[PDB]
Amino acid sequence: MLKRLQVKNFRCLEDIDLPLGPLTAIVGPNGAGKTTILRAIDLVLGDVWPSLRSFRIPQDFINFDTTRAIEITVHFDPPYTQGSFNITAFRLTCKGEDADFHVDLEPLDEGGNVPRYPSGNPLRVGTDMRNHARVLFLDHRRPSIRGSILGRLLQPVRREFKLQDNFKQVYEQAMDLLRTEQVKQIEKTIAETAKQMLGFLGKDAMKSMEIGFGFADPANPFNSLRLQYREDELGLGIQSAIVVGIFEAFRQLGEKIGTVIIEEPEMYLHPQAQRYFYRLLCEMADKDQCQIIYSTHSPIFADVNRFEALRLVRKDRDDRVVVSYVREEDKSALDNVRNRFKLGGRFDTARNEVLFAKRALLVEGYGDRVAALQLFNQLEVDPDAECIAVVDCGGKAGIELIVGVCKALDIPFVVVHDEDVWPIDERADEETRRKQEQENKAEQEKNQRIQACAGAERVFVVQPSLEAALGIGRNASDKPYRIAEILKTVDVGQPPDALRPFVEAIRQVTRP
Amino acid sequence: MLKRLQVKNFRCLEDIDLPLGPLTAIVGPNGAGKTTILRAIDLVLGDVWPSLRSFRIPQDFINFDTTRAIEITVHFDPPYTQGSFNITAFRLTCKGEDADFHVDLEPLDEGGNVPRYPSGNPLRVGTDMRNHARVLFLDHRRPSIRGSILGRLLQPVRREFKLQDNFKQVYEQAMDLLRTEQVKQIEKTIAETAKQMLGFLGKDAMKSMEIGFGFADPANPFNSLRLQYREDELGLGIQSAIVVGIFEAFRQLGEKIGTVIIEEPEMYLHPQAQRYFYRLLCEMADKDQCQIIYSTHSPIFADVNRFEALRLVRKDRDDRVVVSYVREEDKSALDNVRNRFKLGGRFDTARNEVLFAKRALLVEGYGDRVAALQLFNQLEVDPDAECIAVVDCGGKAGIELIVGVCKALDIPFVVVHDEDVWPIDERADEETRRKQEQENKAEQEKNQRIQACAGAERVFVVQPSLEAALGIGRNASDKPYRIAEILKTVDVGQPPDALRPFVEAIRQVTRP
Ligand SMILES: [Pt+2]
Ligand SMILES: [Pt+2]
Ligand SMILES: [Pt+2]
Ligand SMILES: [Pt+2]
Ligand SMILES: [Sm+3]
Ligand SMILES: [Sm+3]
Repeated sequence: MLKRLQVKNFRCLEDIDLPLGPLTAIVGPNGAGKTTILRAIDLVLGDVWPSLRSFRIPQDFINFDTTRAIEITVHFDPPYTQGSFNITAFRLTCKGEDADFHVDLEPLDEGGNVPRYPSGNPLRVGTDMRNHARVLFLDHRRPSIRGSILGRLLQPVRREFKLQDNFKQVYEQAMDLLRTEQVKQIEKTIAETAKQMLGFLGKDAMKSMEIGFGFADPANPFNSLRLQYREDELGLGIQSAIVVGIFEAFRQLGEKIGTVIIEEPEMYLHPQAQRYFYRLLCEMADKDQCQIIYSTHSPIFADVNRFEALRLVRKDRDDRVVVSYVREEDKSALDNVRNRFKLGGRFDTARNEVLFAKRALLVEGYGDRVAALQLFNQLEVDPDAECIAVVDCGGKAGIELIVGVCKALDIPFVVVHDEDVWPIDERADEETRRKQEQENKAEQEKNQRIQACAGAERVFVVQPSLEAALGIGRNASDKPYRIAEILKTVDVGQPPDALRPFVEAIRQVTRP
Repeated sequence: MLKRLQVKNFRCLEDIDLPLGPLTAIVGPNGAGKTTILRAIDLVLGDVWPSLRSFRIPQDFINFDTTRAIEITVHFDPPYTQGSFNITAFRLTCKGEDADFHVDLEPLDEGGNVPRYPSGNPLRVGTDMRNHARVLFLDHRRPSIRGSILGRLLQPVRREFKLQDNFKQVYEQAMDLLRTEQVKQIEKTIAETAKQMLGFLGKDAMKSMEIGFGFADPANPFNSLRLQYREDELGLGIQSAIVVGIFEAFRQLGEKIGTVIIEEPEMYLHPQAQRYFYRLLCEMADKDQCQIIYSTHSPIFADVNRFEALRLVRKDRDDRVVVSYVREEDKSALDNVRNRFKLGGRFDTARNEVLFAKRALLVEGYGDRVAALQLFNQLEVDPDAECIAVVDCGGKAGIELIVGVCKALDIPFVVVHDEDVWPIDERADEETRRKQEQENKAEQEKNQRIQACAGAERVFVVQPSLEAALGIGRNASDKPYRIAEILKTVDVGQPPDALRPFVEAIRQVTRP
């Protein structure tokens, strides 16, 4: 599998370095580098040998510069053994001094050096070596489909095939029904003309070449097989559905298929089908049957609970592309937080919207979101137009989790939550007093952990709780019409003292 | 045929407006707008219906702006009649206020307005209307080929086809040799999964859909036919040769095929094959059998004698794309100059290099070029590295022609030529004296015409001639070794007075 990508001076990617894992989910705004990361991988490892014909000069250089060298380095594991060399990466360079540019594909060892022979010449990247690490690229290709993707599916079929001779005779029999006299004269005009054009190259005989009409190589028929259907946004959805079916056949066939890159796996799938596809891709990645690298705009394919997969790509104040992800050092602390949330917590795909927003307001629960959005409306802010995600995190442990992801990804955020500490009723019985004390301490610990990960300047605490600030019963705590009519009597100008941290949280997350 | 293209705010094309003719040859440096012109036409008239899915937002807006509206207008002739409307152009707009963008395809009448019905609603662009003007786009697609290009070739074949029933039974017979038990289980997994993904859309039955393997629609087999060969730069050349063969079949079939756009018709063809292809494209355009619009880097496809075809595209001091061409007003004067050159003049493809250069030095003849290039070498300038074309124009009338094209195209240039006026030998006989006088006046007229079109500040005159300045005989006037050894004794520092206009011409064309 691919392990790491380095890109220098390629289109919008001035300098970038990101890890790659069994599932790599790449998110970020349009034009901010997302697709260019994928194209850089395809340049080195796609099915066209990297050469000067692979680049647009100067289109592919930063600023159309060309005094800078394009450099794409792809690292992988396990190493490729060539004789006495173990190669762990390829480095594709395109540079030049005007006006002769050139590209090199160099092999690199564990230590980042190009091995050389005792003769002193460097080791060059050969066919077997590059095909070692080749990737399937599913870009938006989506009444028929075909590609190296289906080809890889049929390669166990193409193997045990044993009726090649019979197929040739039936195939030719069918081609003869097509070869009208006019068809043959059209074919002869094409083939004779092409051969004359080729003759100018001087390479002869060359007269061994057959050029004609047909719809398959009868020797290797499974190389022209496609999926087809009878009968366009409808057509596009059908072709997306057939792709899901192809991947479902892979999973049942169990064969390892290596590295697949997908531009927007969601496209033209119903959300329910996107859920089915994502679950399928995750099973194959986790089972170690392939590696999936993709760009996505869908919160169904960008799961906050799988935070190791996340790469967030965007341009900084200076139009410099920057990639964010959970650092290795930090994975274990966030994983602990993910586990604490899984005890009693429930997962919610809607929370993944945090990954697509300019800014996030993190709240505990459904009632808090309803109240937040009504206050937005009273402050005359539309959170959808401002790309502010208001995220129901599923309680305090859930907030910790989303905070840790936002912190690791450099997503700006504000937290609001209740204090949930209550004075002890000195008249209650021993068990109630003791349990109140213990609950207060537990809540204080949860409040302190949120403060430690978010920072205090990003956290607003409603004392003792939003329910108490609103005067709202326990029954009605989540009824939107009840929350709305209470909040409609409040004055955003001077929100009550109890309610003040809630509306100030919304003012902070709104502040440009 | 397409008549005109207007592009506003699309990628690098801030504002541009160019005529389109039966042959349109688009030249200019890489990234300077050449290919973007072609892509803009394809957006409106390619085989994908223009919609919001056609654009990259913000990638396709100038500066990734999106506060500006993309506008592509394609004009054509003859008009399309829809009921009582005559449409002569389509206008594709993509704009929006964040964050909902949208695209409109509007029909336009003779006067540039969108017709509306008595109801007041505008006329919309329908299928038949847009297909009226659809273009074949041959982009770099180049062991098999296929596209709407071959499809258009076979459409007279697909017509008179009458063995559909027999073909179905032989075709299925061949598919049965492939359908192993494992193949059928793979196919059932694909089809059942795709149908389940489609079922989430709610559209039912939908159970009428057949999804399976195959290599043709047995009902319409000529829609899956391809050209193939046995067996990659060699492969790329073969596929280019097959394209030439397809166009040669078109010319023999005589059917009109409308508008074809080609990205770099030269690519992977031998120069001799490029000459064959260009001649073929010109016959079809002149015979009115199609319209060819292409970008090119080849002087074989960009003929200075066909100056009406030329469009030169480049970025000005400010990175603003500017297109140049011979204006309508000016065509008749340049055509007169082209005719005067055709009496006794000989054509030379090498002269087309003027169209690809940063600057051109225009000289009369072969001996003048040799001398120019040797002086470049003595001035320690490499004209190839500086993109200076030294152009042998074929005599003074030939210089007029190239000057007129360079002037119309805004190519910077310098002219050097001989005066060729000689004192009359008062001892000669009457006929020689009279002929000398008449030749002097003829030469003076030719010298004056060059001065009128080039401007005097761009013209250097060697008095009486370079041969006389060099002291070189008539025999040796064109022998490079003789010219070189004479020039090697000259001092670029203070070239003789007779030679001075020649070396000063070279210093001017070299001056940044
Ligand atoms: Pt980009
Ligand atoms: Pt891109
Ligand atoms: Pt461009
Ligand atoms: Pt481009
Ligand atoms: Sm609460
Ligand atoms: Sm001369």
